[PDB]
Amino acid sequence: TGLLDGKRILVSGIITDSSIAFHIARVAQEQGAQLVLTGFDRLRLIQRITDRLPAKAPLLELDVQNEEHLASLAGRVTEAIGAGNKLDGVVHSIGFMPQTGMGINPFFDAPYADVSKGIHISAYSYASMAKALLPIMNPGGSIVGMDFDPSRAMPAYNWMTVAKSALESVNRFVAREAGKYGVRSNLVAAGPIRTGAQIQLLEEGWDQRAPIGWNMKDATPVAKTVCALLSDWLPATTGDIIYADGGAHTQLL
Amino acid sequence: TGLLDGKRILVSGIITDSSIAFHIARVAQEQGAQLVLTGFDRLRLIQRITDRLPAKAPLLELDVQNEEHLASLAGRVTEAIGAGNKLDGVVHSIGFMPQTGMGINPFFDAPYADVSKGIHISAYSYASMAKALLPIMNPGGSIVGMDFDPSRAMPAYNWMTVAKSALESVNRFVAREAGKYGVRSNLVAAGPIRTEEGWDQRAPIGWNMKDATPVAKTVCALLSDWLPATTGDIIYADGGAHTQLL
Amino acid sequence: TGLLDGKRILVSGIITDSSIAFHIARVAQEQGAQLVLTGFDRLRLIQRITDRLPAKAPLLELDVQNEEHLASLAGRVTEAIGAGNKLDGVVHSIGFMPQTGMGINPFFDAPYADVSKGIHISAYSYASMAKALLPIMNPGGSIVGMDFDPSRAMPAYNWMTVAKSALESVNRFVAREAGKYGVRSNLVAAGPIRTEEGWDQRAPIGWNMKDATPVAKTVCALLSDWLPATTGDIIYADGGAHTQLL
Amino acid sequence: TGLLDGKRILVSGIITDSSIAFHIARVAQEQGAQLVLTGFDRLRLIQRITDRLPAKAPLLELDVQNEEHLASLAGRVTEAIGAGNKLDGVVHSIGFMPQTGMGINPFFDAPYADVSKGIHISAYSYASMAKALLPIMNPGGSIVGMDFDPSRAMPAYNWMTVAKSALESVNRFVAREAGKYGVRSNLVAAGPIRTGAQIQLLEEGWDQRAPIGWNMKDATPVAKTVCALLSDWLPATTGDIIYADGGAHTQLL
Ligand SMILES: NC(=O)c1ccc[n+]([C@@H]2O[C@H](COP(=O)([O-])OP(=O)(O)OC[C@H]3O[C@@H](n4cnc5c(N)ncnc54)[C@H](O)[C@@H]3O)[C@@H](O)[C@H]2O)c1
Ligand SMILES: NC(=O)c1ccc[n+]([C@@H]2O[C@H](COP(=O)([O-])OP(=O)(O)OC[C@H]3O[C@@H](n4cnc5c(N)ncnc54)[C@H](O)[C@@H]3O)[C@@H](O)[C@H]2O)c1
Ligand SMILES: NC(=O)c1ccc[n+]([C@@H]2O[C@H](COP(=O)([O-])OP(=O)(O)OC[C@H]3O[C@@H](n4cnc5c(N)ncnc54)[C@H](O)[C@@H]3O)[C@@H](O)[C@H]2O)c1
Ligand SMILES: NC(=O)c1ccc[n+]([C@@H]2O[C@H](COP(=O)([O-])OP(=O)(O)OC[C@H]3O[C@@H](n4cnc5c(N)ncnc54)[C@H](O)[C@@H]3O)[C@@H](O)[C@H]2O)c1
Ligand SMILES: Oc1cc(Cl)ccc1Oc1ccc(Cl)cc1Cl
Ligand SMILES: Oc1cc(Cl)ccc1Oc1ccc(Cl)cc1Cl
Ligand SMILES: Oc1cc(Cl)ccc1Oc1ccc(Cl)cc1Cl
Ligand SMILES: Oc1cc(Cl)ccc1Oc1ccc(Cl)cc1Cl
Repeated sequence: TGLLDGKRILVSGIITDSSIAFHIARVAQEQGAQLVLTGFDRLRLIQRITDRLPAKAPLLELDVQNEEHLASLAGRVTEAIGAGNKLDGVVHSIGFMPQTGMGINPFFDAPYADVSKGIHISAYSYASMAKALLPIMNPGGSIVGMDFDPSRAMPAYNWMTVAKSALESVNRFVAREAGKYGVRSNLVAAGPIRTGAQIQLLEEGWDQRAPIGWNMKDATPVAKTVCALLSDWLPATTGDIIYADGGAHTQLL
Repeated sequence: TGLLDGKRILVSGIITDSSIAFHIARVAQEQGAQLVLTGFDRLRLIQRITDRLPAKAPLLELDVQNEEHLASLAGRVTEAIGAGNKLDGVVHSIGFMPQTGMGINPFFDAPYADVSKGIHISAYSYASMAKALLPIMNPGGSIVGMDFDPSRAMPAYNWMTVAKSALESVNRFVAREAGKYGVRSNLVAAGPIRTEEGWDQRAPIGWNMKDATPVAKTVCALLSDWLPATTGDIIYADGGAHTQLL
Repeated sequence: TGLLDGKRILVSGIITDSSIAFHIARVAQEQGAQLVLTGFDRLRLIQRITDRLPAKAPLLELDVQNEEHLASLAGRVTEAIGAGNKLDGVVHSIGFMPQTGMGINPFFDAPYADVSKGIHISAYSYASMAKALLPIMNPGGSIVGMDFDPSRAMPAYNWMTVAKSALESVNRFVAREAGKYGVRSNLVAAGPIRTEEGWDQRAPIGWNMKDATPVAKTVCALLSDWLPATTGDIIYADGGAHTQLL
Repeated sequence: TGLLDGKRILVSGIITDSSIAFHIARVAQEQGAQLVLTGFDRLRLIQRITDRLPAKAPLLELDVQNEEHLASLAGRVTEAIGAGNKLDGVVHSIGFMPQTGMGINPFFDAPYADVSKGIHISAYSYASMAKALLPIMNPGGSIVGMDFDPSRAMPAYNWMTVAKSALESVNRFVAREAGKYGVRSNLVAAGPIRTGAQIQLLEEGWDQRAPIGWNMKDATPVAKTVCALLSDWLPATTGDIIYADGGAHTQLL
């Protein structure tokens, strides 16, 4: 028997097989979880991608900017898992920031519409997804979104850092809401995962700072962590952040 | 001599004489600073308010959602303080969240359009004001914005809390940029001011919500040369409350 | 199959069946783990308590102030689980502060001798237990100690709070060392357990002080292979309370 | 007129002219502060050291392990500043950890008696000094101790890191006590100050991470910060930590 046996879990954020949500999905199904999956735009592609998953799973469309997608999302899931059934888990692995706000572009050159669009997608959508889905979730359930420690500024990450700080603050509020349904809300703050010279420097220090090391080619440790929060072995943790970063954020040098 | 003697400081955010920015300006002027002041919509009203300060100061219009007010800010400021002169301090004391994402409204019912507008005015504008004014600031200078500790979730504050968390993240990126200019960037996270009961109890030294002067003082401390090694950071002017659980 | 199936786990700190360590052990045994258990002074009494667990387990004496109990611990553990075998988990659920530095006594009136003894038993022993048992642990293993969030000051807890702050600092240094062994080291910061009212109110999911099982579960989660990328860290088993201000 | 005019301030922790407390003393006197100074053992040396200070100041003996020194400390200060006078400021710049617990020695090889002695001197003494001195302090007053950010483990620092975490937790409690007298208690978390290859790496990254840079040969920025807290321009901050580290702790890379 597996970690997530009989639990019905919605996973968003699969675009390729390198996506963190592919591995979360992969590992959740390995542990006996019944998935519903959502995707944004390139649906034809992600049909073939999610076929490379261990088990079959209905695939729905969900642009988190789209207001019709959100209002219909409860009924579409319910149809997909069968009326009378409910979700025990929800995975948010969605994030986007335009290259105007992340990377080489100077922090001060990002226009607000672009920053606004990235904050919409990477932080606010955690609330509106929880809002869509909370009415069709069982007590004991668990919502989990993906994070990248924003405690300190770093190069490149720029406005995506700022989006992740907003996400964290959003997580604490969603938990207030989720808790009235007896449902937990947490973030997994992951280390860098391989989905210019400066960026190599960060990733390098990550493995060096990590007391147990950090392999950027391996997404499984993060998938596992998420399934831990989706399981029942972490039942008194909510509003919170769990770090799957090799322990790097706990070490200065 | 005064704490800010001979320093030129931009003070944004006066709308009333209850405004934190008003007391900051008042104290900065009490301590010898030369101010330039900015105002949003009600210019005539705050002209009447800004006439209540100890000393006179130029009043520029600044709506931080307005791209033309931003790209022209440097030039307008220069004209006020005189060419060749640069600012030594900038006060961001601007916030706004529509009532749809702050108050009695449930946290899930705030439209993005409204939360995006609040985050624009409360967070992103700390960066775009720095962007504008950094070219016209002196080495050793200081940019300070107003904060309310968002490390934990709380009733009512809702998406403004989310705004403040973003500001804190922005402040750390603004100090990256500011440092290229020899300039500092810090936040004062202040207790609740009457522009709560738990706040005063928790505060080891106590907390008066009817007094903004202790907060104004902490801002001025940051605008001076007595905290020259702190940037990207947050000074808590809160009676100590956030250091205490109960 | 069980969560800890086939894993050998040291559980320290049982003195009663109200002890957090008792429920941890009970749950680890419910989930298929093989235990070795340690006890301080009252060995016969906890023999009687440890007979109340689902499955039987060897009971070693361990006073962490005793240097001879430490240097002999590895050898004694090996003898219990059989040579060639190594532990996969270690539970530090030991704390003590004399009443002179925890309770009604004022914070300034605790002698150092008493605070030093409490910090010895509550903090430094997390390191010396790791020091002892690291040589006899398998790669992929996990060391977990018990914590109570000390990030803010609070009445009564006093110098035990200071102990817990030191533990947290020690845990981060223990994970440095543990990592050389492919082993993890983390703290569970738990809510108040009946071995407060504010705690349940703040907890978004609620907090039952009469139930230690949700905390025991979180410990077991850390002893398993489902959090393999977390070390030097703190998991809060507190109903979410510490994420909420009011 | 200066920052600290008419304020009577006790400064501990001068052993040489490179000490952070020499500069705190130096800068406090420059700003019109009336000092009382304490020292540990080598009193003859620190008499000549403190002569190189701008202004004269009574010099008392204070071993913070010594229980007689502490119980007599209020009366000795009072004699030194004149009966009826009181202290407006107190500076704790004391720290020690034996080399068994700090540097090359493996973390696990430090014996508790040594760690216990370093924790006594670097953390517990902040309480017992506040205890000695609080009865002879004016409302509006300020106690300030020296800190080195312990949020994360780093090499070398080892058990001194642990001592500083204890200090921080102690600061939050002293503020509870100090507040009944209307006196603030804060820490200045300073960057590294020049008072093997690995240690050079830390100091280097400090200046690199510091958005405004960090000069390890210059103690004045830290002295200034302390005088800020000793002044009246930070009157609603207590139980707290101020970082004079160039902004380095706010930056990952
Ligand atoms: N990649 C890393 O190093 C790592 C580390 C920490 C955190 N994270 C976070 O994990 C999450 C997924 O990361 P990833 O590396 O797997 O990225 P990915 O590019 O593989 O996946 C991101 C997903 O966001 C989806 N998306 C974008 N806009 C959307 C919209 N408008 N509506 C619905 N979906 C939308 C995309 O379709 C995509 O599947 C992100 O939130 C990311 O910030 C990743
Ligand atoms: N009052 C409190 O308890 C408290 C506590 C902590 C932090 N703060 C912060 O202090 C700052 C000022 O708050 P205050 O209490 O003086 O409130 P206030 O209402 O008096 O000031 C807010 C100011 O922001 C200005 N503003 C709004 N939209 C603007 C725009 N688009 N462009 C330019 N200016 C705009 C307003 O005109 C006003 O002067 C804010 O950042 C607020 O978040 C307040
Ligand atoms: N009860 C709570 O609300 C709570 C909350 C958070 C954290 N904790 C932590 O959980 C851990 C265990 O607490 P508990 O509530 O089960 O209390 P408990 O009194 O049942 O357990 C404390 C244990 O420490 C042992 N101990 C004391 N001195 C020792 C020594 N010198 N050598 C070896 N063992 C020694 C005792 O024998 C006892 O079994 C402690 O670390 C405590 O700080 C407790
Ligand atoms: N040096 C740095 O890079 C730096 C950075 C951060 C924090 N700090 C802290 O600042 C403080 C002073 O540091 P420094 O670099 O000036 O060191 P320093 O060696 O020059 O001064 C340390 C002082 O502690 C005193 N002392 C030791 N044991 C004592 C005792 N038993 N009783 C009374 N006094 C005793 C010594 O006499 C000495 O004057 C320390 O707490 C240190 O940890 C220093
Ligand atoms: O958060 C992240 C952190 C890292 Cl180190 C790498 C990738 C991350 O995730 C993203 C960043 C930007 C955009 Cl547009 C989309 C995604 Cl999915
Ligand atoms: O941050 C704040 C904290 C508190 Cl206790 C009270 C008011 C605050 O600030 C605001 C809240 C909403 C809007 Cl529309 C404008 C401002 Cl200035
Ligand atoms: O950490 C704790 C937190 C709480 Cl709410 C209650 C008890 C705790 O733990 C202790 C306190 C004092 C002693 Cl002598 C022994 C232990 Cl185990
Ligand atoms: O805290 C410190 C931090 C740094 Cl980077 C350098 C020195 C420090 O201070 C000390 C460390 C050990 C001992 Cl025995 C005495 C003192 Cl004064």
